Amino acid sequence: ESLVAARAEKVANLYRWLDTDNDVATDKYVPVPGFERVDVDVSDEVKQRMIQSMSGYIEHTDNQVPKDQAEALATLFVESTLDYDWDKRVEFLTKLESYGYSFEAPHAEKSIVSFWSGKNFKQYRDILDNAQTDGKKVVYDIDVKGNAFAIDLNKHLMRWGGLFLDPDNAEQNQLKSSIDAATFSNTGFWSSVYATGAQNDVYVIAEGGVRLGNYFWNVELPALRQLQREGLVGEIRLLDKPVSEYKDLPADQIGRRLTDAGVAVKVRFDALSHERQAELLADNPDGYKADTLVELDVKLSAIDSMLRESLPFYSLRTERNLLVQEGEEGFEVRSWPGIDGKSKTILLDNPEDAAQQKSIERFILANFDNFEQMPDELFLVDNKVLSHHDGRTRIIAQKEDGAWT
Amino acid sequence: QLTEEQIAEFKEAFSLFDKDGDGTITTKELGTVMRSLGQNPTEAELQDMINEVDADGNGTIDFPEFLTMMARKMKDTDSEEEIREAFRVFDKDGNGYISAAELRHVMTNLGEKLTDEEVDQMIREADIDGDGQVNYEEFVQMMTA
Ligand SMILES: [Ca+2]
Ligand SMILES: [Ca+2]
Ligand SMILES: [Ca+2]
Ligand SMILES: [Ca+2]
Repeated sequence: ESLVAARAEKVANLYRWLDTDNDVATDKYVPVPGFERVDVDVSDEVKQRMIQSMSGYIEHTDNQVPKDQAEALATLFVESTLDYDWDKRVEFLTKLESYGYSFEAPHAEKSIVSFWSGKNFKQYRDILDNAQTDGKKVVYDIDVKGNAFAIDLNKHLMRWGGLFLDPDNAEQNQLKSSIDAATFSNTGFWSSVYATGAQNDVYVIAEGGVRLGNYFWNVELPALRQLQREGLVGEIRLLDKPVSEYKDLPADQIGRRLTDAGVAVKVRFDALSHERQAELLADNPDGYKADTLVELDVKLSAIDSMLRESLPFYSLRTERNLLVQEGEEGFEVRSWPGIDGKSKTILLDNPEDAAQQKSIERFILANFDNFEQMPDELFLVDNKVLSHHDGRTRIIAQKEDGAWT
Repeated sequence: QLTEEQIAEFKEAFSLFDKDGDGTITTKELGTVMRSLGQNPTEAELQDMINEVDADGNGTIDFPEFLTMMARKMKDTDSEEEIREAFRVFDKDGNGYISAAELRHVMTNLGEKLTDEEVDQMIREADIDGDGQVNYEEFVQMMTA
């Protein structure tokens, strides 16, 4: 079987989930998050011009497509793109795969699938190459041939739009707008595709923190998240600091969580509260332009904080990677997301007592780094904490405060 | 500035983290202890705080020192407002109501250790009407409960 169709379906599941509220997915059309769809009916008049140009590109470029298929593939591309056919663009990728275009990271198991939505990508690429001790080499989307060749054809369509429809003509500009949006969602879909190849810990290069609405926010991170709650991806290491502050450091702690406090948030002025954009003329009327990025005094971490308060033992997930959940005779501790068999137990006199949950939550925080460190059975009874692994000990005694052994 | 309820909670939390029973934690455990009490400084704020309290260089923090640094923190921050602000960023037309799908995107992205189910229901009681639109003011006041 093809690998791409494998991740493609993953991607489709993700997209459908995000669509449960908007329910636009017609299961012949799967929507890309944050990419608006723009159908335009210019029949087969224009289509056969387009396909023949694309056909000619493929045929007169040095690439791994056999020239019998030069036009068969050109058809499949412009057709998957303009008609937003989920099935047809999966087939397109599958056809690329079948020619020798891998949609897999190049370096086998040593590949740290990484993502770069940044400006000074040059400097980061190698500070990260350099810090790798394991013999593992970072890879980016540009490093995978299948994705690369897909974007190449997708650019040709784009250019053909600008070069064969000049936008003064009113219906001509409408096809170009369609092309743009159609070719733009290809790059969105293909991005989720690449993200699903993520494994273990991943670096995200994002100088000056997060940008709401960028390919990371929209089609990269939500795939990474799903990968995470299937236990396939570990830490996501965001690098927002200037590349200077990641030297004299191991791969261990280059990058932090976008959830970590003092992570920057920036949004484009384009469609950033258009009427409120005007309101933002006060400091400089011609200070903020459509492409201008506005730093914001909001904290994404405030969202993660809220979560801690709403969800019992949430804070043990983030800082320790422990999913404890309401059990039968006590509490069940698992290694997050609690998908592997293994489980240990936690028992309190009054489990319904929120005060006592915090005592053992703090307790665990202070005592165990991971799930593997915990006794099979842990007890909070009568302001003393007891542990049975293979013998039995008591170690907590709360006479207004916590003393040990 | 600190109440009896708070110093005692801080005391419990602190003493669990002081493992050798001498009444001092280390420099690197500070942020952990604090975050367990619902106060998350930046890496920067947590260096200022650390450089001040560790002027002697012994990397030692008393409970008293701890009591001091936690008093200054909380003086500064408004949790309730800071969340409501964070959700505001996703109101493109103002009006206080962001979409239910948007709210699904926010939470799955900022829900570091959430799960699809946990998300799904969040959205369900996000707003109990059949409209897409969800109140974000309502949402926080619900989670703050
Ligand atoms: Ca000590
Ligand atoms: Ca000291
Ligand atoms: Ca609104
Ligand atoms: Ca509603």
